Parts: sequence; structure tokens; C-alpha cells
Amino acid sequence: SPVERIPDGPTTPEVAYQMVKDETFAQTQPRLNLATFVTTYMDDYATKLMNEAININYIDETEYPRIAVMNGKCINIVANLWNSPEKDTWKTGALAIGSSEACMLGGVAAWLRWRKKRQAQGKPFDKPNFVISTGFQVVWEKFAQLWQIEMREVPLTLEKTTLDPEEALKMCDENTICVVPIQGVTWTGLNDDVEALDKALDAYNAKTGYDIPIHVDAASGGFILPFLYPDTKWDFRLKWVLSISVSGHKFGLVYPGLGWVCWKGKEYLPEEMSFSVNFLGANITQVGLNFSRPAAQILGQYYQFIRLGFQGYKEVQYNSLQIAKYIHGEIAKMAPFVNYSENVVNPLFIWYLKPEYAKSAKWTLYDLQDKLSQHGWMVPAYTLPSKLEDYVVMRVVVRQGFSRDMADMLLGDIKNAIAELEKLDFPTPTRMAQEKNLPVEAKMFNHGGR
Amino acid sequence: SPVERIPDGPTTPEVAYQMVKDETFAQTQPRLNLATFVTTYMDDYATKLMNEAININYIDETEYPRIAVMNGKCINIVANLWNSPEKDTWKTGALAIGSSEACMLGGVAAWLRWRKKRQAQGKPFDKPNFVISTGFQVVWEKFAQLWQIEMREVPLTLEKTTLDPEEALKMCDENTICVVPIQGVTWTGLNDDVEALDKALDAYNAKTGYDIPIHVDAASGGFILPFLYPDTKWDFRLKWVLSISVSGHKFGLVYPGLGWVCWKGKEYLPEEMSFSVITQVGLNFSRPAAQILGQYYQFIRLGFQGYKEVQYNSLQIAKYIHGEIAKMAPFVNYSENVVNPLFIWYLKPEYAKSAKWTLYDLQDKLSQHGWMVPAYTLPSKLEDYVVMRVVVRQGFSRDMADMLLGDIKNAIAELEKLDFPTPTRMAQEKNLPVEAKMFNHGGR
Amino acid sequence: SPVERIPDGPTTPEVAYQMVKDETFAQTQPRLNLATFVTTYMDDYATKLMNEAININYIDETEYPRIAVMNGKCINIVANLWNSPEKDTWKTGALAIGSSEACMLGGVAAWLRWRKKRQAQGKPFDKPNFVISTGFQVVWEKFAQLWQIEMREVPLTLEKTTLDPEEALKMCDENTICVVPIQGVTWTGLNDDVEALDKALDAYNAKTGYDIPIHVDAASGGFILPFLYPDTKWDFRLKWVLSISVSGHKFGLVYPGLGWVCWKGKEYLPEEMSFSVANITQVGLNFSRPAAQILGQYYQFIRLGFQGYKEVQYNSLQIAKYIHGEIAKMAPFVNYSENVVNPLFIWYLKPEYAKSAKWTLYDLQDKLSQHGWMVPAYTLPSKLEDYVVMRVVVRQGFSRDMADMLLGDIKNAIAELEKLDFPTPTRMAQEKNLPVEAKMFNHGGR
Amino acid sequence: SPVERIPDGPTTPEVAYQMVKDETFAQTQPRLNLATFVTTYMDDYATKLMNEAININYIDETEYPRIAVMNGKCINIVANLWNSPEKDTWKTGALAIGSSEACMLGGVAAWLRWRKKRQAQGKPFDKPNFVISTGFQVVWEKFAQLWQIEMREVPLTLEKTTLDPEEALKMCDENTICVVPIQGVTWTGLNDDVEALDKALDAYNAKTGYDIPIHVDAASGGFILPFLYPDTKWDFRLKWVLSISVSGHKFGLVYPGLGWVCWKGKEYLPEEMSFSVNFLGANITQVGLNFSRPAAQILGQYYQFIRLGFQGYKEVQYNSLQIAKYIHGEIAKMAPFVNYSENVVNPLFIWYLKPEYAKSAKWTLYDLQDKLSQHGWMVPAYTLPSKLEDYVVMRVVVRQGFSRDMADMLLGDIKNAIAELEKLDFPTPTRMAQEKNLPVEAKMFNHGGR
Ligand SMILES: *Cc1c(COP(=O)(O)O)cnc(C)c1O
Ligand SMILES: *Cc1c(COP(=O)(O)O)cnc(C)c1O
Ligand SMILES: *Cc1c(COP(=O)(O)O)cnc(C)c1O
Ligand SMILES: *Cc1c(COP(=O)(O)O)cnc(C)c1O
Repeated sequence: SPVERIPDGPTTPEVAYQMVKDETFAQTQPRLNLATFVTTYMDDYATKLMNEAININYIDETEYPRIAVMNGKCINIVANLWNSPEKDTWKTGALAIGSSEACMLGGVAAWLRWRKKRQAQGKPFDKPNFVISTGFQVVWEKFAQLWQIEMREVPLTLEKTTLDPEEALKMCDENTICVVPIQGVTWTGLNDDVEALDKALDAYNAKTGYDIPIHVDAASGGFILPFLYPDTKWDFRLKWVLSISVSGHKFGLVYPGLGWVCWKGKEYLPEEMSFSVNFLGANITQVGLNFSRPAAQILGQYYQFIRLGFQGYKEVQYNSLQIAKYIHGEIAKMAPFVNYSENVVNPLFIWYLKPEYAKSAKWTLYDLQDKLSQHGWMVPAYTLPSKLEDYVVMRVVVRQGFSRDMADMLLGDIKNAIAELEKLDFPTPTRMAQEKNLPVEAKMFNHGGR
Repeated sequence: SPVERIPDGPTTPEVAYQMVKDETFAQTQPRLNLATFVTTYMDDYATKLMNEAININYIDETEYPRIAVMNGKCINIVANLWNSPEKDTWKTGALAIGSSEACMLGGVAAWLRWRKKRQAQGKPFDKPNFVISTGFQVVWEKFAQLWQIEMREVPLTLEKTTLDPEEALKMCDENTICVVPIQGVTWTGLNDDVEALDKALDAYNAKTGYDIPIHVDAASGGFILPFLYPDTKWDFRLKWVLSISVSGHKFGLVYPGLGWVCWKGKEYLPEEMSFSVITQVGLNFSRPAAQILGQYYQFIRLGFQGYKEVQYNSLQIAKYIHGEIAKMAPFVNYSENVVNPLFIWYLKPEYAKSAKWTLYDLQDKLSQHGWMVPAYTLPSKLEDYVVMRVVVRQGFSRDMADMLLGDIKNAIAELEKLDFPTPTRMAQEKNLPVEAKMFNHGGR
Repeated sequence: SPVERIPDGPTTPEVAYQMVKDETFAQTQPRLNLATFVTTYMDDYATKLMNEAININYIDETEYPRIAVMNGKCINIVANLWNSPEKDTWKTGALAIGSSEACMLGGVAAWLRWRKKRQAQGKPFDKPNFVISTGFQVVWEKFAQLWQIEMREVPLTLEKTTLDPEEALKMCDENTICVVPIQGVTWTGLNDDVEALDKALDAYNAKTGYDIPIHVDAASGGFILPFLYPDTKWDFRLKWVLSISVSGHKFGLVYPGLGWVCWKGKEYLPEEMSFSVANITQVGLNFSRPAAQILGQYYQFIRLGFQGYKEVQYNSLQIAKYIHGEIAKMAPFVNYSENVVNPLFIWYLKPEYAKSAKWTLYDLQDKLSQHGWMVPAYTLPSKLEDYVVMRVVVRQGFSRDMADMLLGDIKNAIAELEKLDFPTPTRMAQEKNLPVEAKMFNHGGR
Repeated sequence: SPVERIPDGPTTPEVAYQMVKDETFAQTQPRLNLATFVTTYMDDYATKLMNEAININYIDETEYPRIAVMNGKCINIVANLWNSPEKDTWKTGALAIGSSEACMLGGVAAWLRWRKKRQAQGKPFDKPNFVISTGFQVVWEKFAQLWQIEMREVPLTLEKTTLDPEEALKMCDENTICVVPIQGVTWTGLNDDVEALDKALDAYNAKTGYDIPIHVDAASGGFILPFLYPDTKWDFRLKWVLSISVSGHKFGLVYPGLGWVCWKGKEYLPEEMSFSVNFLGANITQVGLNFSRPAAQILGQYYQFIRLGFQGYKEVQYNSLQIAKYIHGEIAKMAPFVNYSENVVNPLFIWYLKPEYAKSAKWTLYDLQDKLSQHGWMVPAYTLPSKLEDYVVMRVVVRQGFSRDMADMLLGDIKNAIAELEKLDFPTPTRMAQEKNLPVEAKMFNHGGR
């Protein structure tokens, strides 16, 4: 099996197929993987649709003109789900491979709008920055490094478990390109209060004239809030929310390879970033980092919109949230645990050990992670971001297909693991590491990217 | 079919399936599409492999630890195909969705290396630029716009049909982050002479101290040159070639969604861009893993000889069409050499003066028989030349080439019977632009 | 790839598969082919049914006795759709590969009935003829040549856009074996008025005693009229309609390979043509043939029923009416008929517009081909040979959205053609009074 | 269970699928069906090829231009297999649904050529006839009835087991349109001696000037003789053989729906029957009774030509013929049986009861047929055509896939059946029918059609 160089000659297809097969099987049962956000199941019709589109190159507008139009209609639907006030029927948005590229497009657009303002004012524009919670996902560090834009982080505390508007404004100045609240903080599952941030930013912008906008990183929540919390003002209903991004392959219910970013209107997307055509009466604007890319995920997204509709999406996310609330409530009743938040607003949540319990416990949540691994679960344990770095938490994500029976299966295994861990005569290795104030490698993938 | 808003209720899967089906069929027969570069066929085993990996998230290293390793082995293979001198077994490279993201990573790395030099020297670093031929593909304009880096374009002429080293150095200065020669220029099919650029850049860098490097945009040629022109020094064998990018889904023979970028060594990838656990570089996080399996399948199934046979057959059929086009009275080829499985031709100047038609009329004639053969004008200083381009991908047989040549001869016979000039023929005399219409992958 | 002789040795199956694959792909997108009448889509269950029956030989009645019965039940259903008055449970009909063989069986039956009468009367029977509109499909020319029967053609005019009964009777005589009205004229989409022909034929046959019958070529309309025009008397409700034929693979909604012919009763099928054995009469030109199309037809009857067939043809006719109405609103065009009775229709250029235009409908065809459409243009049959027309067929699956896509491309093409400085090649051919080669397949067969 | 009228409303597809399924299953095991000539197996690639082509209408030459060419290349290959002397690259032939339509096209062509001669001579042309063996298949009677052409039959005898040339000539006159020898007589498996008929016809035509030609009905033998008997002169090498027809779906090894007819040259196909076109440099002459028809069978035939080649076809028919000779030899060794012929030249043959044995036997070959039916076999018994109507024969056809093991399985059941029938105390019903001269219903399909 070639490690360094290409084989000199060919091998038969049957042998090559097995050789690749032998390195691509899952390490554990994916249905017991509670660490990932990403969709792993679509129905037979969606899968057949996307498998047959494996050879469709999305960028060829002459061969597949109506797939370009269908991309524009998905953008319309997402933008109207987020209550875009734009008057054109064809809304301003871009397809992406994930929230990663969608966030960067939002950040680049905010940066170019800021450069244009400061130039028109005669102010310097060489040291831009943006403001974000320490609970950011790694893509914002990629954005900071690849564009050389300073990242200013607002710490989490037990009194301010999400981005606090007052503390975010203390880090803003004439060089701030935007503030980034997160809907579905990957580390905590909570939503930054966008409406409170908008209220604070409006008063701050009138006092300063800096006109600092908001980009909402809604990788998870972007497909939860419109269906379950329609009255929560977090989107384009707010004055300073100029762009929003989301992962289509997390709670949009599509196989990996899908993200969306929308802008409040065409005038918040700088001219440098877009090229526009008129393909079959539509208004198709071309934005993005890629050229050639697979088109299958567009078909999957459009299939889901038609197959589920608003009510269909609402029932799926509702069932995920109910089972999450159920696990969240049962965890709270167990002596060792306390929840990070009393509210479950996305189908994920975190808990940690009560301080008084951890003091005398001979185990840590890393040992609980290992106990569950022995039964096939992936339930990640990790430390929280800055100012809460001493808190080891455990996170459960409830995706579509995770039934009430499987939730009782998980709670049964947690109770049995606690019964073993509580009878330990001596501290575990990770328990002693905490006593010595030595870091513990997180090991298990948790989507944070850190 | 919802245009603006999500439907309120659900519809049965069978109905929703047909509704999407009714909007995803090709407008023409893809096997007659000679405009596209991208692979459209893999064998049944590769297709089954990639279809089963539709639900595999590549970034989950706990669930699929060996797919991360398999990605690293593909990088080793590509980097060793390009004669990387790095001594570590695990070469420095990145998976990408295409040449687009791979080129940007190369450009961003060059920009960060340049910023690091100029800071350590006390020189300004706010007005970077890079040098490229006017035959660039649209991703380099995106790179210029999205990072606000000045693009300096070297024009094409009939004496310098590719990037000329002497003219490229006339646009370099202390603010130039790199020079980008292209292997497989999308508009012409030719290769910029990288070795001559390296020979010139070494003399210029010794005289100035600017240390301007080379990034090779080898989207097409990156999977052609190692197999058919092994003795052509264009890759990491050259002193100043620090990074190379390629499209895996063009002549790497993989379904759409694959690109590669490699660096000469770990020390040319800035610290800001990479962390190692296997180095994690790139613009994406979650992404489909199917294309990694497809590439690795092809490396094992074909090997060096298998890849060589596939690219050889493509190049031979291209040379065959190229040779038959040259024998027809209206046509003259842009180059006497076919080095990638694509080439362009135009109307002989003496013939065009009295002809009642243009190559746009030939394009329409071929469209009426189902072909997609694009016609367009060349980039700067050759903007007056309307050319036609044919790309020969795997599966385009000798029989289909004669089918194409037969239809070209039949169309020429029709166009020569014209009583009056065509609309586009009058457009040329009036000096009015003609909308290109047909996708040609240039992206302008 | 062998052109003249068989290869000497074998090639591996995978290579041979690709070699054949490389010559069987469509030249254009079939979903944009508006020229063809023939079904190209059945649902997954029908397709699985017919694919699994690929190896069933219909003629082996010992191995597949219930497929023979199922063929007889399809004949019953079609014959009852056409209001056959036959009293036997098992109606008289024949499976065919298409309307081609079904029409010939009807014509041969008419010819043998005519020979038998003239023998019993002592009159000659060596110079038979039949009467048909000039809008006939090529199978009737095959029939005329292969049986050496004179074809007498009734011309189309702008006053007589279909078969006119009075002019058809002027071509009848003691040697006429039948008159052939067409339901779904391939060139125009209209229906010959069968009831008027029966009304005229009844008076003519009483005055002469010739007893000239009717065979209805209903290749398209045979699966349209019973569902959308139940009160139109065109079938076995009429005295002189003795046989009817139809294409199962056009608007019967079955994959290629299916046609039906029915007779009003057993006594109108000559003894020479039938052998009987559930009652099963063995009529037809073939012996061994694929059985898949029988299963497909029977599936559609069960899956759709009367209401289901009615909805499918209703949507096709509605979309046809919609395109027909939008074409009429465009300045260059005028419709051949104000009524759309089958899911197809034709239009041509207004005479005043065409006289000064630089383009013809052949140029519009080329414009649409450049966008992937197949929309055929051709000249009409005799007395209307000067008229270039364009035809659209609306088959199952052609949606309202695709109809607007087509109308958008027609409007854009007209805007392009109206910018021409000089006449096109086909426009000059008209000025030179020279014919233009038809080029695009239009199902007429000429 | 609709019998007479169409159902009023729709039913779900799953139910309709089962409803049709319940009426299309074979009455017996098709692999034990030795009565049929028609192919029931192609390999997986051919089957996928033809299943995917179920929706291709062969006649639409604008949509599928090269399938028309591919049809012309199959005609070239078959015509060159039969040693056509035509010099044009594109040979004169027609696709057919089977030998039925291919034979009729040959007969109609002979009839129109004959009408043309008699007109040019001033002789009558109103009472045509043709000459054929009584072992004809039913298509020739259809031809006689549907075109009102007199059929003149040459009887079979024990001295003349095939068409005798001299006795066929005794039925010729100025009104004979052609003589039809059969290669693979459905009732006997033998080949009419075409070369001897040509020798007689040439002498007869020189004495009379009637110019009576030959059409060879080679439904079975047309795909056997060129591969196993290359030196047998039976085809276009003979002066008076002007047309030949064959069944592609019998020993051409294609699923049902394929026949071919070829003419010696363009001048023997009358102008009234053909319309020629030129596509991709190919004279595509369109002749035939059908218009729209399935194209799948064309692809299958061309696949077989490429996949098998000459040697591949030769090996397949060789194994079929070898197994046929093996069964033929074993039947001859059994006491009750005598073979109709000592030579097996097609993969089928017939035998009957020895006259001396039948005289005292209590059973007939109809009882042997019933014995084998009780074990699942279909082995037909029937009486021979005229002058041999007193002989009940049994026929075995050996198609591809019928292995040596299955042949011994068949011979084992025949030996056991003979042992059972020889223990009979009393004559069977069919044995008494023979003595009482009462006809016995044939019942079982034997492909003769009469
Ligand atoms: C073909 C080509 C590309 C391809 O980009 P994708 O992202 O793979 O579509 C990039 N750059 C150049 C110069 C090319 O010629
Ligand atoms: C989950 C998440 C993402 C997802 O990025 P992908 O490219 O879709 O993998 C991005 N940002 C944040 C803050 C997230 O929580
Ligand atoms: C077997 C045979 C046929 C076959 O006819 P199909 O139409 O292919 O079923 C025709 N004629 C003769 C003499 C045969 O023996
Ligand atoms: C359409 C049509 C046919 C169809 O013949 P097939 O054999 O089914 O292709 C026959 N006759 C007429 C008049 C038609 O319009």
C-alpha cells in the first residue's frame, strides 16, 4: 500500500477497491457518535439524487443552467427564513462548502466595507480587527491568520456564559470591522444574545460614528431558530445584522459539503467580490472562493426544502430538541453533575462536575469519556475557553435519528459508569493530573478545531 | 417548485425526487461537451467507493483516523511526482476543493513569506503585488480582490505566445510576492516555460536581493508533465519553485471536488498557516471525503504506467485533431506543439478577410449537432483573435474525433455557400464585441 | 470498431460494453425533444417489471399461459374503451409492434373482405384502392407498395384542414376497400371528422351498394378521445367503422414496442387471418417477439385506471393549449387551427410577416437546437406544400415550468432573428423557389 | 383483477406491480424447457445494456443517429458472414422483429421481382405461387394468406427426409416466384440441401427462362453454418440464392426481438420497398414492416459480435452442437428409439419409436412427454408433416447454458421413464388413440405454429 510514491504499474480494480476499503471503515459505530454536528443520514431518494449527481460540475452554466437557478432559489429560501428585507426576488447570498468558507466570505465583506469607509474619511486602514467570544470555532482563527486581521476575544465567565454586549464594546474602536455573535457556540451550545448586542451597538455607533456591523455565525442555530423560535429577533430584522452564515450539513440535514452565507441586501456585498449573470430570467450572482465543486449538495438541500417544508423541518428539529432537553434534565438529577445552562436552545448542551463533588471525587469527566468509549459511544470531554479553562465539560449533540430509546440507552450507560467510578479506591491518572495542575490532552474530536 | 420561500408543508419523497430531477438534467449531451476540463467518468469500483463515502466527514479524525493518513499519503505521492527534495517521509501539502483554493493557499503563503522578509528588513509591506500572464484563470483575480493584492499582467503576443521571462522581470520590484507561470493555460493550452523563468529570476534575485519566488499554477499540466515529459524541468527541481498547485478533478481523473497544493519544504509554509498532529492546512473544515478515496484508488489502480497510458491516449487524439485542423483551408493553429490535451486554432488572416463567417458561426453550427466547442477572443494584445478550443478528456475515442472532424467539414461546406455575411462577421468589421455565451472555464 | 466484418477474436465484456455504450448515447437531451410522439418514461415499478421480462418470449403459450390471457384482457379493455358492441367477453383484436403493423392488419383485413364480396358478386378484384388524406403517415405508403394497392389521396387546403368527406367520396368506386380517417394527423395534430364521414358514407353506400367501410388510424388519438372527449362519436359507435388501430407507445404511456388493432366483431376479421384457441385469436405478422410491452400496458391500466389516464392526458392537453395560446399572441405566428384536440399542434408565419422577414421557421429550429431543443419544421402535404410549419408535441412529464422555458427561448430567438441584416440561406431558398431538405425527424416517414 | 373493462380509479404502484407479477410467472422451470429455440440468457453487461436502452426508439435518427449506423454495420457483418459478393461497403439488408418479418420481406421482394418480369414479357402475373417443404414454419402460411399467394408443398418421406430438388421442380411453372429451402427445419432439425437445389434450378432455368430464385429461410442455421461448416456452400456463393433470413434471438444469442434479412445485392431489392439515406458516410437503406420499435435488440446483437467475435461464436455453437450430438448418440443406444437422421448439423434433433418396438409397446412418445413433465421438463412430442403424419417424434433443442451435467440429468430421467413405462400392465390412452386413429391434441408448444 503506497505510502510515499505512486506504484509503478497498475493493480486490478477489485484488489484496489478492497485496499481502499480497508482504510476507510469507521473506527466506531457512527450512530453512537455524539461528538459530531454533521449530518450522516438522508433518505433513499435524496441519496440516490446526490449519488447520480457525483459527476455534475456546478460551475458549468452552459451544461447545467437550471442547477445555477436552483442554487439561487435555495439562497432565496434561506434568506427569507432569516427575514431578509431585500426587495429583489433573487436574494444576495453564496453557496459554500461549509460554514468555514461562508464565515470567511462574511468576514472579507465586512473588512472591505470597513476599508471603503475609512478611505472615504481619510483615516488609516492598515490595522483592522474584529471582536468575538473566546468560544469561537477555529475558522475565525484561520480568518485572522490568512487575512492578517487582529482577533479580539471576549472571555467567558460563570456570570457571562455567552458574549456580553457591554464587554464586547470595550474592545471596539475605529479599526473594528465587525462583531461576531455565535448561534450555537460549538463549545457550549448556547446562543449569543444578538438582539442585546444590536441594542448596544446602535447606541455605541451613534456616539462614535464607527458604524460597526454584526456578522452572525449561525453554523448550528441558523437552521434551528427560524423553526422553533420564530419570535426571537436574531436575524435580518435587526438593524446592524448585515450578514449571516450557516452549515447546511449540520442541521440543514444534508451530507457534508454545504454552507450558506446571506447578506441583508445587495449593497452590503462589495463589488470586488461578485460577478452577476442573467441565466434564464433569474439574477445569479457569483460569489465564493471555489470554482469547480460538486453540485450534489445543492440538489440535497433543495430536495429537503421541498420534501420537508416548514412544518417538516419544524418537526425534525423539535424532536431533536425534546430528546436533548430530556437528557439535559436527567443529567441534572444525578449527584455529580451540574448543567452549564438551564435552557436548551440548540440540540446540544454541556455539563460539568459540581465543584464540591470534583474536590473529593477520584475521577474526572475524562474517565467518564473513557468508560463510554468502552461501550462504543463517542462523548467528548474538554476544557472550556478562556477564564473557564479550569472547567472540564462533557457535550452531547442530538442529531436526527437519535431516538428516545437510544437516549435511555445512553443514560443507562452513564449511570453504570458513575457506579464504577464512584467505587474507585484511588484517583485516576487524569484526576491526579488536575491535582498537579498538568494539562490533559483532549484526544477526542469535538469540532472546536483547537 | 418553490422560488422565493420554503413550502409550508411536506410532500411525499417520490414527488420531491421528480421535482428536483426535472431541474438537474444536462442541457446537452455531456459526451459531446468539448468545453470542459473536469472529469466526468470513473469506473464502477471508484464510483461505488465514492458513493458509499457520501456521509463521511473528512475532518473527524477520531471516527476516521486512517482517512487523514490516506490524505497525507496522497500528498506524498503528488509531491514525489513533482520531485520534491524534502527529506521527511511526510511531505508538506494540502487537500483542496480545487485548483482555486490550492492557488490561493500558494498565494497567501507567498504573501506571508514576503511580509516576513520586509518586516525583518524594515521595509514597507502594505502594497504587495504579483506577476502573472494575461492568460490567467479567474481564481487569480479573486485572489487579487479578496486579499487586496495588486495583479501585474504580462500580455500575450504572436511572438511571445506564453509568459515571457524578460517581460515578466520588467514588472517585478521590492513589493512582488511571487511570479506565477501556468502549466496548461486555459485559453491556449500551452505551458509557460518555468525553467527559463527560473534562470532569469536567479540572475534578477542575485542583482536585487528581492528573493522573488515562483508558484506554478499547474491545474491541467500538473498531472500531465510527470508522466509524458519527465525530463522537462518545471517542478521542485528548480531553485525558485517553492509551491505547485493542481486540479485533481481534471486530469487526475477524479470526480469534481479535488485539488492539491505542495510546497518545496516545511520551511516555505509559514507558521501562521499550519499546525501538525500530518499538517492541517486549508480554507475548509468539514468537507466531503469521497474525493480523497477516489484519488487514492486511482493511484493504486493505475499506477505510473496506468496514468501514463491514459494521458498518452488523450494527447495522441489531441495531436490527431490538431493535425487534421491544420490541413483545412480556413484554419491555422496557435502553436505547432500540443503538450496538453487541448489546443486552439483560428481563421487564417487571408481567409478571414474574404470569408462571410467567423468561428462563432462554426460554434453555432456544431451546437446544432449537439457539440459544445467554445469560441472566444484571446487575452490582452491578442483580443482581436477569435479562437476555438478543443479539450480531449479520457473516454473521447478516435471514432468520436472523426465524428467531430466530419461535422466540422460539413459545417465549413455550409458556411462557404453563404450568400451574405453572418451577424458576427458584420460585428467584426464594425469592431463591436460579441458575447462569448459558452462556458470556456476561463471564468471572466 | 467493426464496420464491415465480425472481429476474429473475442474482447473482454467490459471493453465491449464501453464500445457499444460509445455509440448509443442520445445526440441531444431527450427531455427537450419536442419532435417525437413516443413515450420515454415509465415509473420505476413498470420499468422493473419490463426489464425483468426481457427474456420472456410472448409466443410460448405453454411456458407463459397467463401472459397470453393478459394480452387478451388488454384487447378487451381497449375494445371497450372504443365502445365495441361485440357481445362475447373476449373481444377481437391483435397485439402489434406499433401502429405500423396494426394499420397493415386493418388494411389487409379490409382488402380480404373486399375480395370476398367481389368474388361472390362476379365483379373483378384485381385493381384495389383505398382513400386517405395526404396527411398520411409513411406506413400507408408501405401498405400501398407491399400489397400493390393504389393509394388515392385527398388534399389539404386552408378551407379543408382535415379530410373532407365530400371530396373523399369523389375518389371512391367499386374498387375502394375502405376510407382511412386519421385521429391525430402526424403533420397537423387534428382529427379527421369520422362522424361526418360515416354520415356521408351511409348515404353513399345505400346509393351504390359498394359497402365501403372505415378503418380509423388513431395512432395518437386512440388513447386521447375516450378519456377527454367521451361524447365524440368516432369509434365503434358508428355503423361503418369496422376496425381501429392505435400506438400503445405514444399516448398509451408504454415504452416502445406496442400497438393495438381491434375489430367491431369477429365477423369482420376474415377467416384467412385468424386462428382461435379463455378465447385467444392468433392474428399478426410476427411470431416470436418481446412480451415486456404487454406487461407494461396492463400495469398502466391497473395503476392509472380511467381517471388516472384522464388526468395524464388532461395535463398534456392543458400544457398544449397553453403553449398554443402564447404562440398565437406573438406577432410573427398564426396557428393552423383554433382548437387543440391532441397534445400537439402546428403554427406558421403570418403571410404578411413572412413576405418581408429575413428568416424562416427553419432558422427558428436552428436557434432552438443551439439551446438543446428539438422542435421540427417542415412543409405541409399536398396543396399546402408552400407552408413551412413548426410542431410541438407535449408528452407526459413536460411541465408548466419547461413550457415557459421553451416560450422564453422562442421569444429570445425571434428577437435575434429580427436583427438580421440579410436573408438566411433558407429564406433565400424560398425566394429562389427551391425546396429545403427537411433534416429533423418529424415522425412523418417521408 | 380486470378482465373486461378498465378500472375506474387508480391503485398504488406497489399493488399494481404485484397484480401484474402474479400473472407473469412461468408455468414451469424455464431452464428445463427443451422445446424453445429462443435465447433466454445474455451476460450481465448485455442485459444492463439492453435494459438501459428500453426507452430508445430506434426510428428517431436525429436523436440516435449512430444507432442507425450501428444497424447498418450489423447488416454488413451478417451479409459478410453469408459471403455476399456485393462490392459496396454498406450491404443490402433489413432489421426485423424476427424471422417472421424477415421471411415475409424476402417473399415480398421475390413476388415484386416476379411481377416485374411478367409485365415486361406480356405474360399474366395474377396467380403467383411459391414452392416449399411441408416442414415449413407457420410464417410461410401467413405469407400465403396475407398476400394471397399459392403455397405448393413438397412432402417429406423416409427416403426424402428433406426438400428433394427434383420433386420441388415438378411443382414449378411460369407463376413460381421462388423456392424456399430451410436451414434448420423446425420439425426435424435438418438442413435442406441448398447447393443441390441451385444445381437443379440452374439447369431448369436455362431450359425454361423462368429465372426462379432461392430465398433461404435460415432461422436457426443462419448463425450455425458460417461458424461450424464454413465450406458448406449454402449462401450467397450460389448463383440463385438472392435473399436469406435468420432469427437473431435463436442462435444469434440475443433476447427476443431480432431478425435479419439480406439480399445478394441492391438490384435484387425492388425500388418500391426501400428508401435510402446517407448519414456519417453510410448508405442507410430503410426497409421493413415496422416504424417505431425497440432498439435494445440492435445493441445486444452488436455487443455479441464484438464480445464474442468469430471464434467466440464458433465456440458457443460448438458446445451446443457437441451436447446435442452427445444426447443424440445416447438416445440411439436405447432399445425403444431410432433417430430420424444419423447427422446432427443444428443443435436440435428428433427421434421416434422403432417400428418393431412400437407395434407391441403399451406406450407412445406422448407418454414419455408426460413422464418428463412430471419431473418439470418440457420435451415436446408431435407428429411430422405430410406423408410422415403417422410418425410421432420427440425433439430436443440445446441452447447455450445447457451443460453436460444437465444432459445426463435429462438422460437419467428418460431411462427411468422407460423403465416405468415398460412395467405397464395396460396400454395408455394415447397408445389406444394410435390404434383407433383418433387425433391427440399436441398441447405443448413446439414452435412450428401449425
Ligand atoms: C483549469 C484551471 C483551474 C481550475 O480551478 P478549479 O477550482 O479546479 O475549477 C485553475 N487555474 C487555472 C489557471 C486553470 O487553468
Ligand atoms: C460548527 C461551526 C462551524 C462549521 O464549519 P464547517 O466548515 O461547516 O465545518 C463554523 N463556525 C462555528 C462557530 C461553528 O460552531
Ligand atoms: C424458428 C423459425 C422461425 C422463427 O420465427 P420468429 O419470428 O423468429 O419467431 C421462422 N421460420 C422458420 C422456418 C423457423 O424454423
Ligand atoms: C404515429 C403514427 C403511426 C405510428 O406507427 P408506429 O409503428 O407505432 O411507429 C402510424 N400511423 C400514423 C398515421 C401515425 O400518425
